[PDB]
Amino acid sequence: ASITSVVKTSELILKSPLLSKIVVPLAKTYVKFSGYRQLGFKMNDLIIEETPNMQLALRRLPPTESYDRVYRLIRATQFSLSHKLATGNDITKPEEDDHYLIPYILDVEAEAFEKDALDNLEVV
Amino acid sequence: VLPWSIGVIIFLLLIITAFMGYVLVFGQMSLWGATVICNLVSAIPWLGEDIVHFLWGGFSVGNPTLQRFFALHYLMPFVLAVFALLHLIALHTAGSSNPLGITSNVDKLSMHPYYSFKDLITVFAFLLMFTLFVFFSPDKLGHPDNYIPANPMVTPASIVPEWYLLPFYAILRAIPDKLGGVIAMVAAILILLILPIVDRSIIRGNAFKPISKLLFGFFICNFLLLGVLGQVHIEPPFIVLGQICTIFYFSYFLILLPMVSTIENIFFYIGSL
Amino acid sequence: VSPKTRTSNLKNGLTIASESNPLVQTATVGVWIDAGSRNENAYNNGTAHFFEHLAFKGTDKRSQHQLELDIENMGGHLNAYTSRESTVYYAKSFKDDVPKSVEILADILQHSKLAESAIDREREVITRELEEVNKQYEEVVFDHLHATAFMNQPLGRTILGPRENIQTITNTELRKFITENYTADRMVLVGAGAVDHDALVELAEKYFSHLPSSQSPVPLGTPIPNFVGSEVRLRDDTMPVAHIAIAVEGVSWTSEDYYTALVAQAIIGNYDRAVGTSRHQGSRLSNIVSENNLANSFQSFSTSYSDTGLWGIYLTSENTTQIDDLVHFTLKEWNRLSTSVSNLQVERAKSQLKAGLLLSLDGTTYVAEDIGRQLTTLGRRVTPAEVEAKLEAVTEHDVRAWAQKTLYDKDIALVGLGPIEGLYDYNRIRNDMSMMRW
Amino acid sequence: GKSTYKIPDFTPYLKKDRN
Amino acid sequence: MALRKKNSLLNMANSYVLDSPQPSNLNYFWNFGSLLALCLVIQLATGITLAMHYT
Amino acid sequence: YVKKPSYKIVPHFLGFNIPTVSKWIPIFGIWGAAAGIGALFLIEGVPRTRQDILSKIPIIGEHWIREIPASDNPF
Amino acid sequence: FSTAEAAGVKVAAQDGQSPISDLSVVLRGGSRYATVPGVSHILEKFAFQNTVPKSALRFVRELELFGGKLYTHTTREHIVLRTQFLKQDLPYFVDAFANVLKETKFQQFELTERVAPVAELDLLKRESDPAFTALEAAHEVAFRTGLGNSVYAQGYSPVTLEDVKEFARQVYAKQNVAVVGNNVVPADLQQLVGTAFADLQEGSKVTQAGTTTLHGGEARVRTSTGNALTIALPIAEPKPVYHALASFLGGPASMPWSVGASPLAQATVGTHTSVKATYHNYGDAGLFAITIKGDSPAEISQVAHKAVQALKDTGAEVTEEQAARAYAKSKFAAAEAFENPDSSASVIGMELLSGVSRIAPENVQKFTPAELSEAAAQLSASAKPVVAAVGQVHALPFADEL
Ligand code: HEM
Ligand code: HEM
Ligand SMILES: CCCCCC[C@H]1C(=O)O[C@H](C)[C@H](NC(=O)c2cccc(NC=O)c2O)C(=O)O[C@@H](C)[C@@H]1OC(=O)CC(C)C
Ligand SMILES: CCCCCCCCCCCCO[C@@H]1O[C@H](CO)[C@@H](O[C@H]2O[C@H](CO)[C@@H](O)[C@H](O)[C@H]2O)[C@H](O)[C@H]1O
Ligand SMILES: O=C1C(O)=C([C@H]2CC[C@@H](c3ccc(Cl)cc3)CC2)C(=O)c2ccccc21
Repeated sequence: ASITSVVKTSELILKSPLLSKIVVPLAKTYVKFSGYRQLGFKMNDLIIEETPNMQLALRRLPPTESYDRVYRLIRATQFSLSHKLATGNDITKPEEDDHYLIPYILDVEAEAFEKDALDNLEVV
Repeated sequence: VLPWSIGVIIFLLLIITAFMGYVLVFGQMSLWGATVICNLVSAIPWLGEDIVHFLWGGFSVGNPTLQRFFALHYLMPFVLAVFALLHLIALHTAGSSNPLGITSNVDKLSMHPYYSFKDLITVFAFLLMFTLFVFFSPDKLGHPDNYIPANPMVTPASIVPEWYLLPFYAILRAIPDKLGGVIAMVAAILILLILPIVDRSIIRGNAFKPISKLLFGFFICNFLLLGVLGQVHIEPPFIVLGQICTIFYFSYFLILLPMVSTIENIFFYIGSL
Repeated sequence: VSPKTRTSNLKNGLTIASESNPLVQTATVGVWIDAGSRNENAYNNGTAHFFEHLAFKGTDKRSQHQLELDIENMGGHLNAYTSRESTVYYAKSFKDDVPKSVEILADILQHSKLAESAIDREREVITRELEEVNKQYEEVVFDHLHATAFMNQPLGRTILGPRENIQTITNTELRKFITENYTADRMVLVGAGAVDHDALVELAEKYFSHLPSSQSPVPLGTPIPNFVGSEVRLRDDTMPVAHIAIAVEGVSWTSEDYYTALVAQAIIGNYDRAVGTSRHQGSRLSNIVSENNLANSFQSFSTSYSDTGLWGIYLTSENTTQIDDLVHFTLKEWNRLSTSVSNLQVERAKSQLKAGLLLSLDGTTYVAEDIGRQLTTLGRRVTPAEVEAKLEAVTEHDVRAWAQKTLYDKDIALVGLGPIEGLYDYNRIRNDMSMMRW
Repeated sequence: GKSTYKIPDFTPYLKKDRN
Repeated sequence: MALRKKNSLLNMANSYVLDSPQPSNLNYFWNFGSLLALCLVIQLATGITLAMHYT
Repeated sequence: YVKKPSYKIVPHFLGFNIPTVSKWIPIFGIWGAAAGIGALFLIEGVPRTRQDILSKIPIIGEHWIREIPASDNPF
Repeated sequence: FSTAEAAGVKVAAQDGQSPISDLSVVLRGGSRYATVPGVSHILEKFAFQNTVPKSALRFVRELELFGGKLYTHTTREHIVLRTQFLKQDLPYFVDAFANVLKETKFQQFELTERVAPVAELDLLKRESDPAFTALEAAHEVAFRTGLGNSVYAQGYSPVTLEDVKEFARQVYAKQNVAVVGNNVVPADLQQLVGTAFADLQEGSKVTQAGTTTLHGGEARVRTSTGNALTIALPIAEPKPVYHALASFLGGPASMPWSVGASPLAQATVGTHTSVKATYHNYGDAGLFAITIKGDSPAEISQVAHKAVQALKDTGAEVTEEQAARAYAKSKFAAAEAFENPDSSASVIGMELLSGVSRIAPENVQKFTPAELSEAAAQLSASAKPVVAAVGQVHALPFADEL
C-alpha cells in the first residue's frame, strides 16, 4: 500500500470527532506495544524503502536527517543482533518521533500518481 | 517477491519429491498414496480419467507406476536443487531481509566467517535431533502400515499420510466435493503466491506489528490444528472443526491479512503523530 | 485569423505569393525554386550548391564588391539555401527597401557572371566545406541516412556532391543547370511582412519578366524512389555522444497520409534533457527515456519530398552501454502506434499539432518560408482552416492503419555515428519493428 | 575508398521489389 | 586483485558463500536456509546410495 | 476564450485503461484461437479427443473414425 | 504596444492578426539585481516548477494540450518568461503566470534535481561558443559587480534554496513585473491580469547593490574548446550613436559565403575568423564590444590589430555613404529586434519597468559622419579598455598590445 493511502485515510479519521475519539487512543497504545521506539527508531525508519518511489524520497532527505537516519538504523541493527533494547537517550521519546520522511514520500508519490493519472487523460 | 514465488514452487516440488519417494517402498500406505495422488488429476474434467491411467501406465497402481515413480523421485531432487539455487540467485539482487525489516545496506557482514560459523551451530543442533531419531527412534515419524507389503485389495482402515502432508490432507477431507477438495488442497499452497499482494503493510514484517503478530500466531496454530485434524478419524465433531479450520486458513490470506495490515498502517501513522 | 495569402502569376509562369502583416516594419522577399540537388545527375552532382556560392560572386552589372556594398546599403541581408528539392534565395530588408532587394535577387539569379576565376576560387572554398560539415553531427547523420535510405538514387546524393565533381564543375555546366532548372514555372516570388501584393507583382513584372519558361510546364511540386532498408555505422569511439537516426520510408507532401504521419510523429515527440519541461512530457518514450537517462535527446522527424519521405527519429545519447535499451524502447514505442494507440494519444497529439503548425510561423522569414515551402510542394498555400480540417480528419483508426502499413515490421534505415559499439546489429534492431506479442 | 556518402555497391544483392 | 574475485568460477562461489554481504542482525531463524541445504545434501547422498541397492 | 483545458482522466488500473485494452481484445481472440488450435493439435492423439471432439466434425471427422478389425486386435 | 496598468501591474499589449499569442512576464530580476551570483538564472529556471495550485507536471501536460510552448531567459536586466499559445487560450496562461509569481513552492529537491542540473546544461551549451564566454568575461572585468555579475549559474558558486527564495521574495512583486502580450487584445489582457495578479505582493523596486562602476583590465579564460577575444570599452554615458557605430563597424556578412563591406568584416580577409561589434545599453552604463572568434590564435591576434586600427581609422574619417549605410543597418537592427519575441518582450519590458521610451525603428536617429567619427574617437581614446581572451590565452593579444 502507498503512503499516500495511509496518510489520507489517517486524515479522514482525525477529522471525524467520533472516529478520532476512539482511534487516536488505540493507535497510541498500538505504537507503545509496537516497541519500535525501544530500538530507537522513529516510525518512519520502518517504512519499506526498496521501492523506486522510496529510494527517490530518501535521496531528497536533507543531509542532516539522512545521516541521522543511517545512524539510527545502524544503532538499531546493533541492538537487534545483541538482543538488547535501547536505554536512556537511545529510546525514542514520543516528542522525537517526527514524521521526517512522510513529507518527502508524499511529494514523490503525489507526482507519481499525477503522472499515472495524466497518462490516462482524455481530451474532451 | 521473486525468491518467494520461486520458493513456492520449491515447496510444491518438495511435496511431490517426498511423496514420490514415499511410494517407492511399496508398502500399504505407499500404494494407496500413489492411488490418491495420481487420481487428483481425475478432478480435471473430461481428459482427467485418461491422464490418471497414463500416469499409472495401467489401470491401477502397479509395477509401471512404481518404476516411473522411481525415475522421477530420483530426478525431482535435482530439479529441486536447481530451483533452490534459482531462488537464491533471485534473492541476490535484494539480499537477505532481516528481522527488523529495515534496509541492511547500512551495516553488512560477510557471509563468512559470521554466518558460516552461525550455521554450524544449527548444523550440529540439527544433527543432534537427527541422531535422536535416526539412531534411537527411527520409526517414530513413520506409519506402521508401510511395513506391510502393498496389497491392492485392501486399504488400511487407518489412512493417515506423512505428518507433513497432514495439513493439506485435512483440507482435502474438509471439502466434500472431488474437484473442490483437490482445488482447495492445491490452493492452500498456491495461495502463498498472493501474499505479496494482500499484505498491504507499509512496514516489512511483523517484528513491530503487535496485531499482525497475533494474527500470525493464530494462523500458525490453525495450520497446526489442520495438521492434527489430518490424523484423527473422520468422525464428529472433527468434520465440522476441520471445515472451520480450512475456512480460517484461507481467510487469513483473503480477508484478515489485507484488513489487519491496512489498519496497522493507519495505527502507525496516527499513533506516532 | 491570419491575413489572406494573395497569389498572382506572370505570363512566363512565375508565381507571386504574398502575405502582408501591417504590424511589422521589415519584409522578407525571396524566390523559392522547385529545384535542388535532386535535379542533378551523378556527373554534375554538387552543381546546385556550387551555384549558391557563385550567386553572390557578382553579376554582369555589379561586381562581387559592388554587390556586397549594395546589400550593405539596403540595410538587411540576403540568404540562400539549397536542399535536395528546394532552393531558396531571400532578402530580409526594411519596408521601403523591398524594390532594391527584388532587383538584387533578380540580378543574381538571371545575370550571374560565373567567371572562370570565381569558379576556381570557390572550388577550394567548397572543397573545404566537405571537411567542416564533419563537425555538424546531426547533418552527418542525416546525410548518411539519405545516402543509405535512397541508395544510388537522386535523393540519396548529398548536396555538396563528391570531391571529384567539385574539381570538375565548369561555368558551362553551372549555366546549363540554372538555365534548365531555374525556370519561371518552377519559381515562386514570395513576400512576407510589410509588402503590398500589387507592388510586389509590379516588381516581378519589372525584373522577372524575361525569365525562361520550361518547354513542358508541369505544376509546382511535381516529382522513382525505392527505399533501401539498410544501415550505416560510423563507429567513432573517440566521440562522447552517439547519434543514431532510424527512419522508415515516410510520406510525400501530397500523400493522403501526410497529416496522419505528422500526428504519428507528434505521438512519439521530441525530448531534450536540457529543456526544463521535457521530463514532464506526455510522450511514452519521453517518460522512458527521461526516467532511465537513456538519451540526451530525441527528435522525431517526418521529412517529406515530392514523391517519398523519411519518417523516423534522431537520438543522441552519452549512455553508451544502454544504447540497446534506447533503441529497443524507441522502436517498441513505434510498435505501439500499430498496436495500442487509441483516442487518448491521437487526440493529445492532434491538440499539440493544431497549435504547432501555426506556432512555427512567428516571424516574416518563417512566414515566407512557409508560403514558399507550401507553394513549391503543394502548388498552393493551405489556409489554417483547411489544415485544421485535415488534422481533425485524422482518427485513431487512421493512425493505426498508417503505422501498420508504414512502420510495422518494415525495413528501417539506421545510421549510427559515434560510440555505438552497444548498438546491436541490423537484424536485432529490425526485429524490434514488430511485436511477437501482437 | 574515401567518401562515406558513396554507399558501397550493393546492386549484386539488392532486390528490386524489396518494399 | 584477489584470486577469489579474479577467477570467474571462484567469483561465483565467492559471491554466494564467502563475500556475500549479509545483514548483521539475522537471527537463528535465518539458519533454516542452510539446514534445508544440508537436508538436501543428506538426501542426495543417502538417496543415491539407496538407489544403488533398491530395485 | 478558453479558460481551462477540457479533459477527463479515464479510469485506469496498473497502467491499463479501457481504450488501450479494447484495442488488444481482438489479439487475445487470435491468441486464444492459437492456444485452442495448438492445444487441440497436441491432444489430437488422445483417444478421448478423437472420440468426443474430432470425429464429430462434419466431412473431416471421418479421418478419426478408424476401427481396428477384430481379426487383428489381440485386446 | 498600448502600455496600461492593471491592479498595479504594468501591462503592454499589441493586438495583431495572427492565431498566435505570446504572453511574456518581464521581471526586473536580471543578474544586475542578483543578490548572489547566478540566482537570477536559477529563478528563471525555477519558473513553472511546482506551484501550490498546480504541479510542474500537470502544468506541462496541460500546456501541451493547448499546444503552447514556454520560453524563458535571463538577461543582465530582466528575466523573461514567455508563453506562446493560441489566441483563445489566453486566460489559462495569464492564470499560470499568476500561479508562478504568487505560489511557487521553492522545494529543495527541485533545485537539486531539476533546476540546478538544467541551469548547468544551459550554461554549458552556451559556453560551447567561445564568443559567448569572451563577452561574459568582458562584462565581468568591466563592471565587477552588478552588470559584472555572471548571468548564469555556475558550479563554483552554488545558489542555495534560501538564496533563490530570498531573491524571489523581492522579484515576484507587482513592482518588478511587467506583462507584455504580443497578438493579445489589450482590453482583454488588462481585465485578466487585473483579476489574476491582484493578490500579488506589492513589494519594492529591486535595486542594484551599489552604483555601476567601470573598470578596465584583462580576463584570460583558458579553454580547450575554441578561441575568442573580446575588446570591450565600457561607456559611462550610454548614447544611441554607439548602436550606429556598432552596425557601421559591423563584422557579420550581409550575404552568404562573403566577407562583407563593413570595416571589421574587411579585417577578417585571409582568415577563417568572424567579428561582431555590439553595443549593450544598460541605462546607466554601456558596453561596446568587438568580439573575434576563430580557430587560430595567430589569426585572431592578426585580426585584433586590424580591428583596433579600424576603430581608430573610423575616429579619423567617415564618408557620407558609410554614415548612410550605418543608419540603414541600424534601423534594420532595431526593426528585427522588435520583431523577435525574446528581444521584443525585453524592449517593452525596459520601457514599462524602467521608463526608457522604446525607440521605434522608424524613429532611429540618422547620425552624421561627424557624430560617428566623434564616437569612434572617444572609444579609441578610452582610459579603461577591457580585453577578454578565451582559448589558447598564451597566444592571444593583451590589452597593452592593442
Ligand atoms: C530446498 C529448499 C530450500 C532451500 C535449500 C532454501 C535455501 C535458502 C537460503 C540458503 C536462503 C538464504 C538464507 C536464509 O534466509 O535462510 C533462503 C532465503 C529465502 N528462501 Fe529459501 N530455501 C528453500 C525453500 C524455500 C521455500 C519453500 C521458500 C518460500 C516458499 C523460500 C523462500 C525464501 C525466501 C523468500 C528467502 C529470502 C528470505 C530472506 O532472507 O529474507 N525458500 N532460502
Ligand atoms: C528432497 C530430496 C529427497 C526427499 C525429500 C526424499 C524423500 C524420500 C522419502 C520420504 C522416501 C520414503 C522413505 C521411506 O519411508 O523409506 C524416500 C525413499 C527413497 N528415496 Fe528419496 N528423497 C529425496 C531424494 C532422493 C534422491 C536424490 C534419491 C536418489 C535416488 C532418492 C532415492 C530414494 C530411494 C531409492 C528411496 C526408496 C528406498 C527407501 O524407501 O528408502 N531420494 N525418499
Ligand atoms: C559452493 C558454491 C555454490 C553456490 C551454491 C551453494 C549453496 C550456497 O550458496 O551456500 C550458502 C552458504 C547459502 N547460505 C546463505 O545464502 C545464507 C545467507 C544468509 C544467512 C545464512 N545463514 C544465516 O545464519 C545463510 O546460510 C546456502 O546454504 O544455500 C544453499 C542452499 C546453496 O545451495 C544451492 O543453492 C544449490 C543447491 C545445493 C541447493
Ligand atoms: C551447481 C550449479 C553451477 C553454478 C552455481 C554457482 C553459484 C551460482 C552463481 C550463479 C549466479 C551468478 O550471477 C551473478 O554472478 C556474479 C559473479 O560472481 C555475482 O556478482 C556479484 O558479485 C560480484 C563480485 O563478487 C559483484 O561485481 C556484483 O556486483 C555482484 O552482483 C552475482 O552472484 C550474480 O550477479
Ligand atoms: O488420501 C490421501 C491423501 O490425500 C494424501 C494427500 C495429502 C497432501 C496432498 C498435497 C498437498 C499439497 C500439494 Cl501442493 C499437493 C498434494 C497430496 C495428497 C496422501 O498423501 C495419502 C497418502 C496415503 C494414503 C492416502 C492419502
